[PDB]
Amino acid sequence: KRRVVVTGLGMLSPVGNTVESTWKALLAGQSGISLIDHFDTSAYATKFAGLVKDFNCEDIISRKEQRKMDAFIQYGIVAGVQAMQDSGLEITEENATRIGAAIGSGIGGLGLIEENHTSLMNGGPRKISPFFVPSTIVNMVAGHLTIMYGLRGPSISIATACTSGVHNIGHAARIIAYGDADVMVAGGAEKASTPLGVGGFGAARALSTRNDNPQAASRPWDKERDGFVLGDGAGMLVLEEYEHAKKRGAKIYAELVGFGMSSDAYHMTSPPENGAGAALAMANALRDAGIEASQIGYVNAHGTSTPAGDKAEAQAVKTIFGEAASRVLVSSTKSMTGHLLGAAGAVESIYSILALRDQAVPPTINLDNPDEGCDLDFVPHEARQVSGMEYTLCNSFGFGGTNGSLIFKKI
Amino acid sequence: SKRRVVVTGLGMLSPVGNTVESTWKALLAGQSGISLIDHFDTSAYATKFAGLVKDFNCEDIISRKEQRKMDAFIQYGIVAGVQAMQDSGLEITEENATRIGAAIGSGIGGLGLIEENHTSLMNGGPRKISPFFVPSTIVNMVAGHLTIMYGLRGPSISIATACTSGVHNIGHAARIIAYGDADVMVAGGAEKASTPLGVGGFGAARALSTRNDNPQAASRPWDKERDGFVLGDGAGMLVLEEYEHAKKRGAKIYAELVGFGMSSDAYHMTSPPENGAGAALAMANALRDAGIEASQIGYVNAHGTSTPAGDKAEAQAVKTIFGEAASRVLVSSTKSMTGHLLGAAGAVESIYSILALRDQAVPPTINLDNPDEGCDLDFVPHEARQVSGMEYTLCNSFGFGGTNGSLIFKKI
Amino acid sequence: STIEERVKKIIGEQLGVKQEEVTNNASFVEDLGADSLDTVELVMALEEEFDTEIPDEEAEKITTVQAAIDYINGH
Amino acid sequence: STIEERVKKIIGEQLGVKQEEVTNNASFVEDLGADSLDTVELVMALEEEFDTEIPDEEAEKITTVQAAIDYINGH
Ligand code: NA
Ligand code: NA
Repeated sequence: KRRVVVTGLGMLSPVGNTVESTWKALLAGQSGISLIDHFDTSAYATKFAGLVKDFNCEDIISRKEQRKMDAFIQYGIVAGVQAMQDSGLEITEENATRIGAAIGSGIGGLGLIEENHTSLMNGGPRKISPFFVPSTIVNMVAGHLTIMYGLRGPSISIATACTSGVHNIGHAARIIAYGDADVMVAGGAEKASTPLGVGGFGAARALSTRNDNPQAASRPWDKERDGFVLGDGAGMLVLEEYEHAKKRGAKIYAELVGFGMSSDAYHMTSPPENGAGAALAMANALRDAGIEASQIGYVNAHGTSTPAGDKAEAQAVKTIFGEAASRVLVSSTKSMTGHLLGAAGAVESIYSILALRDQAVPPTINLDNPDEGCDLDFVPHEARQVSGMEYTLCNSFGFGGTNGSLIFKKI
Repeated sequence: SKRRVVVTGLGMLSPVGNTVESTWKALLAGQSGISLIDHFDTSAYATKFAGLVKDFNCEDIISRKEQRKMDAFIQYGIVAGVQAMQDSGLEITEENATRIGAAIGSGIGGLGLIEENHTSLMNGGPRKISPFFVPSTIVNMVAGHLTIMYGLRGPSISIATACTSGVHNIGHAARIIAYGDADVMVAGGAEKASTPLGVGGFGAARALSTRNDNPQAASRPWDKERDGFVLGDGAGMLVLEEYEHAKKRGAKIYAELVGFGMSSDAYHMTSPPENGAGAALAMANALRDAGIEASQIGYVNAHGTSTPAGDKAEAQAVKTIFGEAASRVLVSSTKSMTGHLLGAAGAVESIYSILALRDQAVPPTINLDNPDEGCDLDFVPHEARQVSGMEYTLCNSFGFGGTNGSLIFKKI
Repeated sequence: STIEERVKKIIGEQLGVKQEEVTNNASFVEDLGADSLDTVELVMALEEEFDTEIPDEEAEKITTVQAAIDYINGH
Repeated sequence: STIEERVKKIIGEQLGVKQEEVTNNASFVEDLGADSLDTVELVMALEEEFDTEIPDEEAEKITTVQAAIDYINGH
């Protein structure tokens, strides 16, 4: 069987603009949530989000090209450039047809959609920009990177809401394991902290309104949570066949061994109380990797800090692990970064990988009072050093009941 | 060995029919489903026509309370998916559930309700935004609703690769079956972009035809007087199934899905390379995955969007892939009749390629009065074509960002 | 009852339920099958018709068909 | 600034070129690296900062800096 390993990392997050700075901030329990300042939030119930601070893509994307792409596309391009550079891969004309991408987004270019529709409502269709469609649709990140690096392999884009980041990575490995490609740039990008984004998520009553303390708003598994916090950024991995990577002398962070999928078949936005879909996804990832739940040392949980979602995921983990439920570690980095939506499963996969490299686990901050009856250790407040951790599991659940899980093995 | 995938169910909404068989009958007769747009004012719009879905009635499937929670493209995808599930005759048990999923996507998604919600926002602030905005507009919700409606607990993904979505969603659906994560998959795409933002944005890129005085003659792939593509709406859904799982239940088997290739142009964000290298790579990958030769291809359901550069590029790619047999193989564009269904194109066109193998007939490329000079390909113009020995059909889809996909189907 | 009876019409219209079921003492979530989103759009439809505006805290306490009528009449 | 300076400023900003490259006999596509969509939004910016509608048939005719200054002059 063709084995898939990760040979490159790239990331933009509300707590850092590189992989290592983000990882440092996550291990220190740093919050990247702050008040929104790019649009007026007087009438909005939520006035804060996890924003990307001091974003500079001018050295990679020219201003003429910047105007042709939404912010989430710029995030995905920057993270993809970081991952390609971190892999050191050399694109030749014999290499081209074997290297592709699998990068997606949950909602895509809301910001430029609003801008073009505002021009339309003000001055008709003649004021719409000719770049409207190619600047907003979710696959254009994969489009630009393939043009920038001359990648001629398979390019797909999975947009499964908050699960995109995991699915895009998983099937990238599948595309490698099947033989359609030797290298794949996979991940997701998201920038939904727009008027439509914040307003629409607040209309569904899914956002936190803790405006008086935004850094304490994201409280996964805590008794006083009141919805999730929006986050922006992008995560990119470089997946490679194992023999192709050793022959090239690449750096190898970890191996991607498990990928499971499932559907809740329940509700369009809420998960079932028992968490049957999350458990099915984790069990399929286990069986696809060929391990047991006990062999999992760390689970980077979805942990959106919603009342129903946290309980459902904790119940699903308890079901899947059983005796090892008191043993296995679980934490939610969304307590620090917020919810990056289609990029969540991307950046959190990176965290799962880096845990196995540094044998450390980022915490679940703001976890003052855990839920009653829940006996899980969510690594509260402070990070925790661990040893012997050979497997990590990353979860992602999205609207429509779609679920995905990834398992990573050391070296 | 490898697990083989067969098509056991069909469902379709198109500008030329609201079922699979009516659409296929109308396509073989060279019927155009293009007409003037009347649901919004087109005075200032350069393009005033499209391929619309006529007399759409989903009230027996989607209740009126539920309809307000989903954009038109979601309603198209749900209806087509229900038709495909019913056409397969599959019985969902609790032992069957975890092995059946979906792979349904869209090119742009819910433009209509995005416009409506943003108009409410610009008029009355974020308080006027509907609580259903996100779950009614994002592209995966079709697969979301169907999996809830039929209790499907298997893998559900949603590929949004622009004009290539329909093929990719189907291709990886087969992959998910061949890998062992599912035994049966509902795959396809839905699209409803004939909105103010859709028509205006595609015309802003100067990509639409402006033949308002004769909309049915506007979509003219490979014709010397083409001036851009024509927008079309609808949805296509296939039910893919493992061969042993399908043979055991005695299901309907339209064809076998044998080839699936992907490629990237690595050229421009909206324009294809002049030689069509990416299209050729996609077709070659589909061939090698099926394990056949170009000569074995009887019909190619080309992408054929009726753009000046795109038609030439795909014709060049077909010339490269087939070579000596290029003058023999049949190739046609059903977009001459239905228009461009964007993320649903590769879905409905896959159905056409399958139905070609069942009826041994080929729908034409209408409005093809004068083909390009120096091109010696037979584009099945004006009328349909009856074929006797046809065992393989090829369906292409190329989208923005240079992403490409190809599917090969074998008879029985 | 009309200009009050309006409320029962919007309730049955928003929840896709017969007018004979919108009894004065009915819970949108318990009896009429309303989810949270159905409950927000229901209050939003009540806000639209009567040309009034309900705070979110004042909307949290509107959970029955008769509850809606009392508060609506009030403002 | 004269209209020639305003046209050259719009061109140099839209196509992302220094003002010394915006030469009167330079083509947008051939000399300044534009595609269709580049020239489309270039013409749109000219239409905005001069309050002039340019038909699509008359816009394809404008391919160089001189064609732009001549259209803005005569109209
Ligand atoms: Na996770
Ligand atoms: Na086609």
